[PDB]
Amino acid sequence: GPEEITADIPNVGEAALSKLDESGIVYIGAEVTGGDILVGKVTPKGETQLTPEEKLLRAIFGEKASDVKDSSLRVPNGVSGTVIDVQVFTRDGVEKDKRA
Amino acid sequence: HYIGDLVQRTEVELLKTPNLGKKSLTEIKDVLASRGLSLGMRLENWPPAS
Amino acid sequence: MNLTELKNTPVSELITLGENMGLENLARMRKQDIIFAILKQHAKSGEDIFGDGVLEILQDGFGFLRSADSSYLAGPDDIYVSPSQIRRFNLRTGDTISGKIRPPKEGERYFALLKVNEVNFDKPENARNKILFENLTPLHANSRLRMERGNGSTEDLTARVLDLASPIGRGQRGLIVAPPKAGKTMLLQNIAQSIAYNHPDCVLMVLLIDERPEEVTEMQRLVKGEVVASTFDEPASRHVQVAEMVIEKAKRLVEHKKDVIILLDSITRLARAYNTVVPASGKVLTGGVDANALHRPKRFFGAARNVEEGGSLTIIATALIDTGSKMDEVIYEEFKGTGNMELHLSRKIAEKRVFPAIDYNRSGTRKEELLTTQEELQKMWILRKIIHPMGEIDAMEFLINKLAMTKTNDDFFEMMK
Amino acid sequence: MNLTELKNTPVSELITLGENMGLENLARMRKQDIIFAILKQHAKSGEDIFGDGVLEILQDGFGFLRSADSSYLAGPDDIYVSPSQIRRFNLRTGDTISGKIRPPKEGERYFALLKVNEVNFDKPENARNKILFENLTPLHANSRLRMERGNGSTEDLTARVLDLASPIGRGQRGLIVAPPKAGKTMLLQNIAQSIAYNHPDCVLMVLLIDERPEEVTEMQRLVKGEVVASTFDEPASRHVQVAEMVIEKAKRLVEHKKDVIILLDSITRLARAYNTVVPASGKVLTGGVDANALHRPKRFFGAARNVEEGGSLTIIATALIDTGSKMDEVIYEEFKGTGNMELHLSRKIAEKRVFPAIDYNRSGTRKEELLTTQEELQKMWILRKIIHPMGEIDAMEFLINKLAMTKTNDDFFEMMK
Amino acid sequence: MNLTELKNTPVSELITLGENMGLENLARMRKQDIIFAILKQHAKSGEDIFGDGVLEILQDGFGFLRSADSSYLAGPDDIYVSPSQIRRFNLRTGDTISGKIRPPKEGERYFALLKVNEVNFDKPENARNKILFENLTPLHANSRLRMERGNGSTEDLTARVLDLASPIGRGQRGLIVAPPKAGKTMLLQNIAQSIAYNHPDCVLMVLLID
Amino acid sequence: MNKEILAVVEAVSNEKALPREKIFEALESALATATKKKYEQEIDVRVQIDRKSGDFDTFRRWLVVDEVTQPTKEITLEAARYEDESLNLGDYVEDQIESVTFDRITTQTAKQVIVQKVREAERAMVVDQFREHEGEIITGVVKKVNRDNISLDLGNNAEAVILR
RNA sequence: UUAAACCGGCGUGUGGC
Ligand SMILES: Nc1ncnc2c1ncn2[C@@H]1O[C@H](COP(=O)(O)OP(=O)(O)O)[C@@H](O)[C@H]1O
Ligand SMILES: Nc1ncnc2c1ncn2[C@@H]1O[C@H](COP(=O)(O)OP(=O)(O)O)[C@@H](O)[C@H]1O
Ligand SMILES: Nc1ncnc2c1ncn2[C@@H]1O[C@H](COP(=O)(O)OP(=O)(O)O)[C@@H](O)[C@H]1O
Ligand code: BEF
Ligand code: BEF
Ligand code: BEF
Ligand SMILES: [Mg+2]
Ligand SMILES: [Mg+2]
Ligand SMILES: [Mg+2]
Repeated sequence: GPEEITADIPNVGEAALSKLDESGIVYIGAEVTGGDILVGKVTPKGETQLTPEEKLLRAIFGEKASDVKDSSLRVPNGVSGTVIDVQVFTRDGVEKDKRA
Repeated sequence: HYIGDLVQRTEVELLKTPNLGKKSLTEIKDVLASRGLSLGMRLENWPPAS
Repeated sequence: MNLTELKNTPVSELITLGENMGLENLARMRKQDIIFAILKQHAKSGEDIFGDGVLEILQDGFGFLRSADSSYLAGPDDIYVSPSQIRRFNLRTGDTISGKIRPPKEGERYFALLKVNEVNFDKPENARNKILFENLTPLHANSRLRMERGNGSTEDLTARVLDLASPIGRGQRGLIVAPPKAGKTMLLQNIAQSIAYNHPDCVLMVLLIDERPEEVTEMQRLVKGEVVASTFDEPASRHVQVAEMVIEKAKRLVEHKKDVIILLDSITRLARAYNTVVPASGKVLTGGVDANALHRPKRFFGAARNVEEGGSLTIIATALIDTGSKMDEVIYEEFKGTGNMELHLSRKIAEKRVFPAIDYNRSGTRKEELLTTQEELQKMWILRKIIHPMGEIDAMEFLINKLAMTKTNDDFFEMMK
Repeated sequence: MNLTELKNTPVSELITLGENMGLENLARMRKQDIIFAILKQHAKSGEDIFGDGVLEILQDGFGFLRSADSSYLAGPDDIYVSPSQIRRFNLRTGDTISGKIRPPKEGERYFALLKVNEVNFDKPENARNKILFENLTPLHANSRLRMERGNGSTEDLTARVLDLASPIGRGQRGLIVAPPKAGKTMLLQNIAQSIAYNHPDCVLMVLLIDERPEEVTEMQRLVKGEVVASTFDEPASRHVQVAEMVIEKAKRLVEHKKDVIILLDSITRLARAYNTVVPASGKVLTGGVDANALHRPKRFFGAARNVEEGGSLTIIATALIDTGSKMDEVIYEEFKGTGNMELHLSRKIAEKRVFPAIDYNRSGTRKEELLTTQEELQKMWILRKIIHPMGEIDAMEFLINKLAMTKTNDDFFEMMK
Repeated sequence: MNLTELKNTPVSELITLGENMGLENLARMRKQDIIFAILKQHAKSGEDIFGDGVLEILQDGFGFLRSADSSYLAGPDDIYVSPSQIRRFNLRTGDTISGKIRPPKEGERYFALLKVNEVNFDKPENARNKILFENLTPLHANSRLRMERGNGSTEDLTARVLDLASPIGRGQRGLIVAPPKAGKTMLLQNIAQSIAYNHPDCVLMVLLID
Repeated sequence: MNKEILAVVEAVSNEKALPREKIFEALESALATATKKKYEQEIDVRVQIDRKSGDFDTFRRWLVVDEVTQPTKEITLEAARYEDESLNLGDYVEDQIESVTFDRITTQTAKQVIVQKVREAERAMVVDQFREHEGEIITGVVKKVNRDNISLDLGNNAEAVILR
C-alpha cells in the first residue's frame, strides 16, 4: 500500500487534532509549542495473506488496515515557532490534495 | 457559588436544582467528577480552614 | 387543559385564546400548531396539563396519544408515553388514556404523560386484570339492532328496507357490495343517524377511507359520535395506520364490554393500500395482488365478532365492484366468504333514478333467526316468498312504492295484513 | 418599474428601451436577460424599483418572487426575498407580493425586496392575521357557474352541452377523461372563454403541462387571464415546480376569499412526472408506478374545495386514456374516486368527425342538486331519462343536431316544450 | 402436567392456578402464553412434566409436538423433539407422542422431550416395527357406517336421506358439491353427531378450513 | 452515511450466520466501543441504528448502582423522578444525541467486532455440529490438561471441555 | 490454563572555542 496524509489519527486526543485542518496540514499562522501533530501521515502496516473475509471487510469499510502507525512528523522537542508557509510537492500521477 | 458548600450536596439536589436537564446536567457531571472530586462528600471543617 | 376541548371550536377561538396567552402571531401557523403553542404556554403558566388520547405503540416500546379530532394521525400534540407505563399497566393499542402531561423541555419532542388518571373511561385497576380481545369467545348476533327511525322520512325507508331485507345486530360482519354512483354515501349517512337516534346506547364509530375532504366535513358534523377519516391526502402508510388504530380502539372498547359500530367505506381502497404496503413474495396473483397481501386485511375484517362476556364489534365495510379491472373484484371475492352478512346494492336501478336500489335477492344474513322474533320471521319469510317470483324491476318498484306508501315497518306488516 | 410592465410587450420595445438606457447590444442576449439588464440600468439611475411576483420558498428560508410571464420559473429577474420578511409576515408559497427592490451588488445574485407594499392585492396586516387553506372547512358546490355564452356559436354548444350534461360550479373537482385526438384542446379553450365572458368576476387561471409550444402561444393570447405553462422543454423538476406553485397561488387566493378556476391538461403527464421524482421504495405497482408516487398527486388534486368562509378552488384536470400501457390507466383509476365531478369524452365518435363527442352516459356530478334550480333539475332528469334508452350514436347525433338547431339552453328547454 | 389438561378449562382457572404458582400477572399475557408460563413454573418446582402432542418435522430433522387444542399450530408450548428420537424410533408426522419433558434453559426455545412413554396410544416397540400407510393395500368400503340417529329428529332426516340416497362406509372418499347458502354447515354438524352417537367406536375428526 | 451501512449489511456473505438483526446489534456494540474512544468518559452507549428504517441515534446508559464514579453511568436505586423514568433498574437515558459519526477508527472497531462476531457464529455452528447427541457416549482425543479442566477434540475442529 | 500492571555508522564541507 501507499503512504497517505489522511487526518484520521488513531489513539490520539482531540486537543492534538484541534490544530489540524480537514486535510491534515495545520493552517498558515497557528503556532506550536510542544510535540504536536501537523502532518496526518498514518498508513497501514498489516501484512498480506489475510483471509478473504478480512479483505472484503476492509474493502467494504473503505480503505482501512493496520493504519495505527503514527508515522507523523512533530516539532523537535525544545523548539517553538509559528508556521508561516507550507510547501507540498506530489509525484506525477499521485492525486493532489486540496491544500496543494 | 463555592463548592465548599456543594461538597456537602450530594446528587439528590442536582435534578431538584431548577433547570438541570439533559446536557447541562451532563456537563455538571462531566467537568466536576472527572477532576478527582466526587459530587457530595461529608466533612465538618470547611469553615475553620481545617 | 384537554386538547379536544380546544379542538371542538374553530381556529378563531384558538387565535383569541393565544392572544390571551400573549404569544407570537398564531393565525400564521396551523391551527393544530396553534394548539401546540397554546398548550406550551398553558404549561408555562406553572400547571400540569390534562391530556387524553388513544395509544399507538412503535417498535421502541414507548407510545403516542393520538387525539380523536386529529383523525388518529401524527401531530405536534401527540403526547409521548414513556415505556414505564407500558411496563406497569401494559396499555395496548387503542386504549383511550387520560392523565397528567408536562411540557417538552428543549431538545425533546412533545408532551410527556406523567400519571394515568383514566383508562378507557374506567379505573386503571381494570386495565391490568382484564380478558383480552383475541382471547374472547366469538359468537353470532343475539340482540337485534333495529334501523327504522319512526317518523317516516323519505330516506327513513333506506333503513326500513334493511330491516325488511336482512336484519342487522351486534357483533355482525356486514358487507356492502355496490358499484360507483349507486347511493352508498347517503345510505351509510342515514344508517348512522338511525343507529344514533333509535339506539343511542351503542357507540357509533363511523369510518371513512380515501374520499373527498368535502365528504369528510359533511360526515363529521352530521352524525352522532366520533368521525375519524383518512382521505387521499394521506398515503397507504397513514391509511393502514388509522385503520389499525380504530380497529384496536374498537377491540379495547369491546374488551371493556361495549358495543362498537364501524361503518367503513370502502374496504377495496383499504385492500389496495394493504397490497401496496406488503413485501413482494416474488409472485403475483390473478388481478395483480400479492400473495400475503390479504392476510392483514382479513385480520382487520375478522376483528369483528360477538362476545359471550360483554360488548360487540359490528363492522359494515362497503365493497366496490364495476371498477373494470380484476384485482378489486378479487378482493370482493376474498371478502364474500369471510363475512357472515352480505348486502348488495344496485346501480343498474340507480341510473333509473330509482332509490334506494338494494339487491333484495342476493342480500341475506347467516343465523338470521337470532336477529328477529318468531312471527316476524315467519312474515319476513312469506314476504321474501312474495318478492321472489317477480322480476327485479317489479320487486324494486313494489318495494319503493309500497314502503313510501307506509310510514313504519310494523305499520307495513299491518297494512299488508 | 414593474417587470410584467416590460413583459407584456415584445423584445422590440425592450431593445429600444435598452438603447434609451445606453447599454451593450441588447438583441444579442435573451429578452428576459434584456429585462434583467434593463432593470439593472434603471436601478443605476438612482431609483428604487417596484417589483412583484409569487413567492417560492427553498430549504434555506429565503424566497424568490417568480413572475407571471416567466411561467413561474427560474429567471434572472426573480427577486430575492430575505428571510426577515418570512420572520415578520411569514409569506407562504404562492403569495403575490409587490414591493420595493434594489439592484444586486457584485458577487450577489438578483434583486432584493426591501419592503413589501402589497400582499395579495390587500394590506399586509391581513397577511399575518388570516385563516389558512388546509385549515378551512371544505364543502360542496353551492353557487352554479353557467357555461353557455349566449349568442349561439358552433362551439358555444361545447359549453351548453356541459350545462346539459353535468353542471359545473365553484369549489368543484372536475375530471376530463378522454383519449388522444378527441377534442380536449378546443373544449378547454371555449370553456375558458365562456367562463371569462359570462362570469368575469372569477379569476380564470388556465394551466398547461407538457404540450406543444405553439399550443402554449395559442392559449396565452386567446383567453382572459394569466396563462402559466410548462411544456416538454422543462423536465419533471420544473413541471412539479410550476404545478405546486400555481396550486399554492390558488390556495392563497382562496384564503383571500376569491374564486380560482384551474383548467389543467393533462393530469396524467403530471402523474408521470411525480412518479419520476419520487424516491424508490424497493417495489413497483401494477403498470410501473411507485407506491408513494400517488401521495403528492393526490394532494395536488384534492387541494380543490369549496369554502364556508370565502373563495373557491375549482380544478378541471384532463385524464388521458387509450395510451396502450397500464400505468396511465392506473392514474385514471386512482383519480376517479377522489374527484367528485366526472366528465367523459368520446374518441370513437370523434373519429366520425362528430364534435363535440361527450359521453353523456358516464358523465355526472355528485350533489348536483346544489348546482341547478328545482324545475330545471326536474327537466334535466327527464331529459336524461329520454337520452338513456337510445343508443350512443343516437343520443350523440340527437344532441348535436337538436342543439345546433337551438341557440341557448333555456331556449332549448322552451323548444323541447 | 399435561397441557391439554390445562387447556380443556378456560383462562380463569389458568389465572388462579398461576396465582397459586406465584408469578407475574397472568391475565395480561395470552392464555396459551399463560400455559407456557405455568408449565415453566411447574418445571421450576423440581418435577419432570408429562407432555403430549402430534409430531411436525422440519427440514433440520428435529420435531415439534403440536397440541390438539392449539389447532395443530405453532405455540410456545410446542415441545421440542431432539433428532435422537427420530434416529431411534423414526416417529413420522402425525404420530401422537406422550412423554417426559424438561423446561427450556435460557437462550433455548421451548420444552424438550426426554423420553417417549406412549406412541399413538401403544407401546413404543410397535412404532419401529410397523407397516406404513402409503405402503398399505387400498380397498373399497366393506363395512357400512349407518347414519340415522334412531329417535326421529327433524335434522335426523338429514342423516337418513344419506342412508336413502347413497350409503357411507369406512375407507370411502366423499365429496359434497354445494353452492353457498345451501345448508352444508348444519348437515356436517348432524352428520358428525350421528356418527358419534350411533357409532362411538370410530374416531370422529371434524375439520374446518377458513 | 446510512446508505453505505445498508450496502455493507447487504454485502455480508454470512447473512445466515449473521442476519440483519445481529448485524445491527453488532454495530450497536461497535458504536459503544467507539464512543469509549470519542470521550474519555467510559460510557456505554446504545445507538439503535434502526438498520431497516434509518440511521443511528446515540443514547446513554445509566448503569444503575449507588456509586458515583463516572457519573455518566451512575444512578441510585430510585433516582427516577425526572424525565418520568419511574424505573429502578434498566431506566436509561438519551442525553447526548448524534455523537461523532463514522470515522476510520469507528470502522476499525466495527471491522474487528464483526469479524469476532463471525467467529462467534462459527462457534454456534460447531455447537450445532457437536449437539444432537447430548447424553450419549462419544469418542474424543484431548489437547491440553489443566488443574481445573481439560480440552478435548473429536475431529472437524470439534472442541469441548471436561471440568475437574 | 485464567486475572492484573509495565514496555549517528561513514564521509564531506563550514563555523566556533
Ligand atoms: N336514498 C336516496 N334517495 C334519493 N337519491 C339518492 C339516494 N341514494 C342515492 N341517491 C342519489 O345518488 C347520488 C349519489 O350516489 P353515491 O352515494 O355517490 O353512490 P356511490 O357511493 O355508489 O358513488 C346522489 O346524486 C343522489 O341523488
Ligand atoms: N367542438 C368542435 N368542433 C369541431 N371540431 C372539433 C371540436 N372539438 C374538437 N374538434 C376536432 O378535434 C381536433 C383537435 O383535437 P384535440 O383537442 O387536439 O384532441 P385531444 O382531445 O386529444 O386534445 C381538431 O382537428 C378538430 O377538428
Ligand atoms: N333443516 C333446517 N331447518 C331449519 N332451517 C334450516 C335448515 N337447514 C338450513 N336452514 C337455514 O338455512 C341456513 C343455512 O346456513 P349454512 O348452513 O351456513 O348454509 P351453507 O352451509 O350453504 O353456507 C341457516 O341459516 C338456516 O336458518
Ligand atoms: F362512486 Be362510488 F362512491 F364508488
Ligand atoms: F393528444 Be391529446 F392532447 F390527448
Ligand atoms: F356457503 Be357458506 F359460505 F358456508
Ligand atoms: Mg360513494
Ligand atoms: Mg389536447
Ligand atoms: Mg356453509
